[PDB]
Amino acid sequence: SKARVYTEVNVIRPKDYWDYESLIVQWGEQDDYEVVRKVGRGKYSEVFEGINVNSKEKCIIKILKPVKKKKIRREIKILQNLCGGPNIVKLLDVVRDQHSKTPSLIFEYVNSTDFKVLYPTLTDYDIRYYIYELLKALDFCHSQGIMHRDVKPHNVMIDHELRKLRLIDWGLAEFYHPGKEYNVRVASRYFKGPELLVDLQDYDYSLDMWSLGCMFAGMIFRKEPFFYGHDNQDQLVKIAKVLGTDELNAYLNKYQLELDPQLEALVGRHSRKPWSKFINADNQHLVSPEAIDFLDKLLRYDHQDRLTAKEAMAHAYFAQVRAAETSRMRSQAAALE
Ligand SMILES: O=P(O)(O)O[C@H]1[C@H](OP(=O)(O)O)[C@@H](OP(=O)(O)O)[C@H](OP(=O)(O)O)[C@@H](OP(=O)(O)O)[C@H]1OP(=O)(O)O
Ligand SMILES: [Cl-]
Ligand SMILES: [Cl-]
Ligand code: NA
Ligand code: NA
Ligand code: NA
Ligand code: NA
Repeated sequence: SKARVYTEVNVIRPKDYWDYESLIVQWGEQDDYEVVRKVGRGKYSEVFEGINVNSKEKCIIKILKPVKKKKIRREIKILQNLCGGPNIVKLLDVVRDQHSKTPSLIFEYVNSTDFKVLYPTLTDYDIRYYIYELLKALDFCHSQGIMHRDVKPHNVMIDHELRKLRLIDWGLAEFYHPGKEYNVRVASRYFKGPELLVDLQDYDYSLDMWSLGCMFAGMIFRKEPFFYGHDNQDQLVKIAKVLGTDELNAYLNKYQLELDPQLEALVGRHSRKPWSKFINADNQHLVSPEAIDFLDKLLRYDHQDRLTAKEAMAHAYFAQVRAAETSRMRSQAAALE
């Protein structure tokens, strides 16, 4: 298997671009940034709100807990390659405790609510807008040869007042090289794609589109998580109880995969359920025909058959969002002129 798009990015660009393990980190002055208060509760790192000592502009400080030195360089290299991209969190500096070399990542300040806490309050239209803005980030990083591999509500930070969205936490992100077999121990359980659950290791950018589909389903159907598995095996069961096992078997047969008998026993056999099954009077206002067609084209076993980020942005579901952005920019230009 090879990606349908952006296949050759890392063949066109030089070794220095994707060879993170050889990264030369020009660290900054740790003294330039002062921590203010803790925030994050994670096992990979600790997050603090901070300030630049001089400019006094706020910032986010992410101290990377003990991890393979290679995981530190991977996250920094990816953040550097994506720096400046649409809706990518902006890495401003990297410093380290100059006696233990414990790295800290300095990001732009993110005055945001978490997607998980925000979307229950959002209108149909604002869900389209923020999904669209998230697609902009994913198309950009895919176009730069990078898979995020941990798309989920916690990693989407939104300042709803300013309508700004940022895709954060690039600690699991990886460079896409065609033909390469990757570790499947990525993404969070509820957002893991079937490829991870059946051990299809030569996956690609389309993994992120499955995860986006899971988020989207949970939002428009007001069911969080949409696929609520109790472990990685049950996660595939929960998917198969919606998408059906015929399409699963066709997918396994196409990529010459076999499930362990223990897992096949749990999956059993299940009919495909129509997306309308999840519509109720309480989520009806979020589930248009266009939403279902869009969702149906994301949540497919076959990663090759899912929409790319670019194709997703072009779906009719975002027709009004696209018209708003076209109009906004044309007006901004005239105001400047
Ligand atoms: O089988 P192990 O002895 O545990 O080695 C593995 C394995 O490396 P090999 O391919 O050399 O067997 C993983 O490689 P991939 O599955 O990614 O090809 C690698 O994956 P990551 O480095 O991406 O995590 C993983 O690393 P981790 O230590 O995080 O499990 C690493 O383990 P070691 O570095 O300890 O050998
Ligand atoms: Cl999933
Ligand atoms: Cl894709
Ligand atoms: Na900021
Ligand atoms: Na925030
Ligand atoms: Na797949
Ligand atoms: Na309703």
